[PDB]
Formats: sequence, C-alpha cells, structure tokens
Amino acid sequence: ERDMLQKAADETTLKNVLVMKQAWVPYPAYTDRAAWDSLMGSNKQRLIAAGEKLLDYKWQLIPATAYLEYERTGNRKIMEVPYDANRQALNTLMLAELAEGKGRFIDQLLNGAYMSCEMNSWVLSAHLPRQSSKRSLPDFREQIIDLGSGGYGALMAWVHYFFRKPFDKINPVVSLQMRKAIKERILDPYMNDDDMWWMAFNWQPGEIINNWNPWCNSNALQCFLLMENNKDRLAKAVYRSMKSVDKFINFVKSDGACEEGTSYWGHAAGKLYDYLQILSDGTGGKISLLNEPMIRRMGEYMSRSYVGNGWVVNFADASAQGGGDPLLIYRFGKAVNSNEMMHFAAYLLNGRKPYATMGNDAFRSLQSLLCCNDLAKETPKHDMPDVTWYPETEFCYMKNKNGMFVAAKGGFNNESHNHNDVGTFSLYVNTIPVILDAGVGTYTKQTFGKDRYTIWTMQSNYHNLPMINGIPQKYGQEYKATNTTCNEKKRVFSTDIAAAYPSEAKVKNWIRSYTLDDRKLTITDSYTLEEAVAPNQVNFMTWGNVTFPSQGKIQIEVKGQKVELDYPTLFKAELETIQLDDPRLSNVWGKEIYRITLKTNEKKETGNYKFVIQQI
Ligand SMILES: [Zn+2]
Repeated sequence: ERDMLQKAADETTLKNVLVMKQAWVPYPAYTDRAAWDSLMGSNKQRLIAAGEKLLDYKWQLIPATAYLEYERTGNRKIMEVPYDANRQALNTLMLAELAEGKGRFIDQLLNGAYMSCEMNSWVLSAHLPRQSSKRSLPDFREQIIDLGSGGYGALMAWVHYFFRKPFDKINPVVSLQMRKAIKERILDPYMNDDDMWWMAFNWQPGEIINNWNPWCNSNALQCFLLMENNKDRLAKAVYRSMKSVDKFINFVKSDGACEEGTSYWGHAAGKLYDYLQILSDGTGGKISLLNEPMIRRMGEYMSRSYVGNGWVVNFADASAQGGGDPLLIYRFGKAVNSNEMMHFAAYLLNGRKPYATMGNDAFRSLQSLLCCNDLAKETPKHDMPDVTWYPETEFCYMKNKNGMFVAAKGGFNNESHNHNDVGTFSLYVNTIPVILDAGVGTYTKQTFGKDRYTIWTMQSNYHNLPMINGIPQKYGQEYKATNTTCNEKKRVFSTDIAAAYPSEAKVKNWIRSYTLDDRKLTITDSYTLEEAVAPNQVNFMTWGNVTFPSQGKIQIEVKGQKVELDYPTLFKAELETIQLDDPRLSNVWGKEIYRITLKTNEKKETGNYKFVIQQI
C-alpha cells in the first residue's frame, strides 16, 4: 500500500495539469513532411514498402462460427489470426502513410477503420465469456474491455488523430463513427463498469492482479487523451486509471524482481512503463513516477536476469530461453535514467540497426520512431555488479569475471507459477547452462490443481536440491526458506531450507549455501535431523556430454564449455536420461537432459557435504 500515483496527485491536481487538445502529442503533424522525413530517417523507405504490400489487402471478416468455436473446441486462432492480421495491416498502413504523406494509403486506412466500426466487438473470443451472458460471441448490447479491444481502441484512436482531416474530406461520417465506436467500446465501459476484473477495484487478498492491469489501463488512457476533450470527464478518467494502476504497483515487490520471469517482463513492467510515460506526456511531465527507484529496479530486472545468448534465469514455470524488445528497453532505460538498461538494449540488437516496431501496438510503433536514432548510436555493453540481491523476492545473482553466473533463491513454495525450488541454484558458464533449471512444459489438466506437483518439472526432486531423508519439498505458503542472507562482498548466499520440507522429512535445520569466487562455485550442505530414517539424496540437473572419470568427479561438456563437479566420495553417482517428448522443452534443451543422482547408504542425524564446480 504505497499508493504512489494517488500520492503524486488527486483529481483536482489533474484538472490543473492535464494538457488538452492533444497538445502533448510528440509526433509531427501529418502535413509536416520535412519533420516526418527527419524523424523517420531510413524507416521511411522501409515503412512505405511495408504499406505498399497492403494496397490490395482484403480486410478479413470474422464469422460468428469463429467466435462460437471457442466454446465448441477451445480454438482461439480461428478467430485471432484474421483479427490480428487486420490489426497489423491497419497499424502498418498508419506508419506507411505517416512516412509517405501523399494520400496513397488513405483509402485502405479508411476501409480498415470503417470495417472495424462495423464489427460488433473488438474483444477476443476467449475473453468475451466474461461478459454478462458468458458467451464467446459478441453481444451487441454490451461491451467489455480485454487486452485485444484496448489495443484495437488505442490504434483506432491514433488513426483518428492523424487522419481525421483527409478522412473527412472523403466523407466525415467515417471519423464520426470511429468516435462513437471508441466511445461505446472503451470510454463508456471504462468509466461505467467498476467490476472489470483487471481494474482491481474492490481487490481482495487472494485475488490476482497481473499485467492486464497496466496493459489495459495504458490503452484506456491513450483513448481518453486522444478522444476525450471534456476536461472534467478526462480528469475523472485519468484519476480512475491512477487508482487502478496503484493496485498493481501496490501488489508488486518493491525490490523490482518479476517473479514470473523475463517473458512476462515486456507486458508487465514494460506496460507499467508505458502507462507512466503516457501519464507523464499527458500532464506535461508534472505527474511522473519515472524517477522512482522502484520503477528503475523493475526495468533493470530484465538486464540482471539476462545471462546471454538467449539464456535467462528461469525460476518457476518460465522458459530458460528469453529475449526482449531492445527498443522498448532503451526507451524504458532512458526514461528512468538507467545507462545499464540503455547499453543493454544496444547489446540486445546483436549488431542490427534499430527499425520501427511493427506488430499491432500503436503506442510502441510510434514511440519506436522517436528512439531509433539514439539507440543506433549507443555502445553495446552488458555490464552489471557482481552481485544482485533481491531481498524480498529472495533471488540472488552472482557472477565472476571468468564467465561464471550463478542464480539462487530462497523463497516459499507458493510463488506465481511456483516450482518447489526453495534453495535451488542454476549455473551458467559463458552464458551456457551447465547446472540447469528445466523450466516450463506444455500445459496439461494436471498443471493447476492438486496433481500440479505430480509433473516432474515442478518437483524439488528435479531441481538442484536434496531429498532429505529421501523426502522432497512440499507445495504450500509456509513451506519456505528461513534466515536467507546474501553477503554481496564475499559472494555468499545462504539459506535454511528445512521448513520447505514436510514433517515426514524429519529435519530440524538444513543450511544450503553457495559461494562464488573467481574460478569456482562451492555448494555446501550442513544439516541436523530429528531422526535419521533414510539416506539423503542430492540431485543436480544438466545436459550435454556427462562423464565420470573417477570417484567423485563428474565432467560436463556442453556447447563449447567444460566443467568438473567434485562431490563427496561417500556418494554413488548415477545419470538418468530424461528423453524430452514435450516440444516446449525439447525446443530449448534438445532431445534429452539428465539428472545426476547422488545416493548413499549412510544415515546420521548431523552431517555436511561440500561440492565444487570449476571450468577445465
Ligand atoms: Zn524449475
């Protein structure tokens, strides 16, 4: 309960600082060719060519049966593919006409606008069932807002903004109808319906708030700034949006870590960024949270979590492969003054020149024009401290100058997209995973619900952890780490994992600690049991070519990198193959990965283990 936005301003403040008549718009007038040419640079010929490919595009109708099919079989794409094709065509035509300015794409822009007004709804078939009737087919008497419609509305709102005058010379009824449509589909419902789930008014402990909140609020805000010219109404809308986005800010951890990982980052933190940018532009910079430390940390998480060559930290149900929109990361970094994020975005270009963002997100497409020149000039660098420590999320990243990156966590077995992974770690060498975290599989019916933890990728058994007295970690809020420390100077992470295990595990304490020096990672386990009932087992997950050249040495060679894992000789080491049937995994790891199991006949109440990993 920080309520940063409500603290920065109330409705009265708003009315005083809002900029009317779209005077906040940062792009040249459509008629201002010279300014368009300077801004566009070599985006110009590129966008013109993209536009030219759409001069005979046939606007796709979406049939009733395409919406009905979501109820019949679960099929989303039958409806979404034509929808998105139309939305991308309209977005591209907008950029091409800005680029050229000779009227050549105006007729297709007009067609696209008009057809969109004729559609009963801009809501995806998969989301329409939130409406009162609970059906997947649009109900012409009612509109809700979803991720799609919000974006559709904002795009239409921008097309109205740039092309009203040429449209009106052709026939003023087109722009009239667009204003009515955006009113019925965005403005009205946004103001009149308090109960949309992603707005999070009336939010209750236990309910979820997620990326839908800053994403939909950012799209709504644009529609208001572009289309609502009554200031009393506008101030009320904007204020409503700040109270709504305050709920998201409130729920997010202050340390800046996105515990869903980097593939939500873009539409989570990145749409919070978008929202604050639009809110700042809309108030002449007077209502801005972009200087807040927390916002900078949310941005930088993308940088710190990105190991290299596509590989990212992937605690929880998250892909080990990752990436980002470099242009967005730049604009975010510039806005919160992170040179790290700006250098990072240039590194993420992989030596390409930055061009306009295409797709269907008007705001991002337009904003990408403003940033291309500067990002093109930025020096590519992925620098960062040796240690990043997120104390509230309990994620610790530690690196050395000879290519080792370790990610470790404390936490609790009820995070978003939870894996039972209190205490785990991941090791990368020159960006390549060497001790890995499997990550996300294809969804089944067992994925949510009891039985979630019957899927192997969610079990502690298949993370880099012990089975204490042969027992794994248990799912649940109070199965958790205690006394997690990170000593940033010495690169020591340490946590007691005992409480993440159930009573059957009969453990008092188990301290799992990671130390990273310039050449090597040392893992230690120091444990006290209530009763020695079964041998403990220690597991490590890996891939490539694994060899066992003597007791207790394992060598791992993968993608050019080579390590040795030194383990206590009381342990017998075995390698189990895990043939990957699931494409969502085999597309990251290939055909198979391995669990190294370490098993003993010894049983005692007290013990410690040391393991050491170094390059060779
Ligand atoms: Zn995992």
